[PDB]
Amino acid sequence: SQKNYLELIKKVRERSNPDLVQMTKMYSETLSGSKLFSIEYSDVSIYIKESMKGVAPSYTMNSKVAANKVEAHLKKSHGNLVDFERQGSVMTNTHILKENDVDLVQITNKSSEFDHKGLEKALNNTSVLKTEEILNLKKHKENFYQGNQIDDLKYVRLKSELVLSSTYKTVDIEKENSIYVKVTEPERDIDVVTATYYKSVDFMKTNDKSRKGIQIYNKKTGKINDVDYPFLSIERINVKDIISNRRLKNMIRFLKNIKYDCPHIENKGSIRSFHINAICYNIDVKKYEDLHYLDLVSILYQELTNIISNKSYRDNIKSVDGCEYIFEFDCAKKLIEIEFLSQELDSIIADLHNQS
Repeated sequence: SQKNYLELIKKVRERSNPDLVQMTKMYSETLSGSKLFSIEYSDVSIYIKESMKGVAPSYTMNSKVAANKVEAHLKKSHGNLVDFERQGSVMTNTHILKENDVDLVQITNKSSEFDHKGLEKALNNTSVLKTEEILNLKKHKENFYQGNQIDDLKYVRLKSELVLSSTYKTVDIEKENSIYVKVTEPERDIDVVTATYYKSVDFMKTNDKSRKGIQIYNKKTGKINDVDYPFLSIERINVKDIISNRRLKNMIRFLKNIKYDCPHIENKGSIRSFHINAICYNIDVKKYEDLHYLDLVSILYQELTNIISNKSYRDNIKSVDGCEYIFEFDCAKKLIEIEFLSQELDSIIADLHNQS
């Protein structure tokens, strides 16, 4: 191919590790070897490695420390009304830009939204339920607001604007769905999201904390957004990375880097981080958990090729949180981006073959 891997390495470095701090080597680097291909310090291999390893740890740590400092102020102000959590790709370390940050989420915890009809339906259909699920559902029904949910969200949003503006020099309070805080030690910009919980039937069956949803408050409309399950994506990616022998996240970061550097794909196009996560998460771990990192490029190429060629297969791939089919809408536009990504992987594989 005509790819310039020296230029690509410089680009990944500027985004990920400009000071060239020591990064932990992937274990297959020192313990394994490629079945398909000195190749490991070829330029193409170095590009693959640095694209897989992601952002230097100080940036990620600084983001989380900055968000912890913000949390302490909001908790002193009105911690009695909210729980604090985090969301974003930084929470799975699958971001690829050193400037990406965790978001801080504050969730009103006095009242919750929930699936009323679904709870009733589930409790009235006990023949399919495990006994522990019946008991969990029954307790949610038995324990089921004196105040005003929306008024509490508006209150927490405005109270947070006041506390943060009195604490930090630079705070953007004009965005609909978050407050943007410039923390100065460490110097990071943190978005503060205000939400309430949403309890799905699957949450109420299990009490798995990661299955709890949020509905984010929009300050401009005065309404709550549709439910999101950020903690479920985080938990499932982190768990499957462990099951995959610590390879899944390397595949996610690699594909995100390839997309970012591909001139044929818009940065904010039809395939986003959510879709890359879902495509990688859907790969059967047995196909790749023992492969050397270079052989993962071929696994990814095969998966994208199968998505392009096999309609029933692509039509049944779900998001990590299980709530959407990722090719149900805008399928043909998404496939253009998948096709350009597969062409980049084909070139990379060809260039590895030529180095060997």
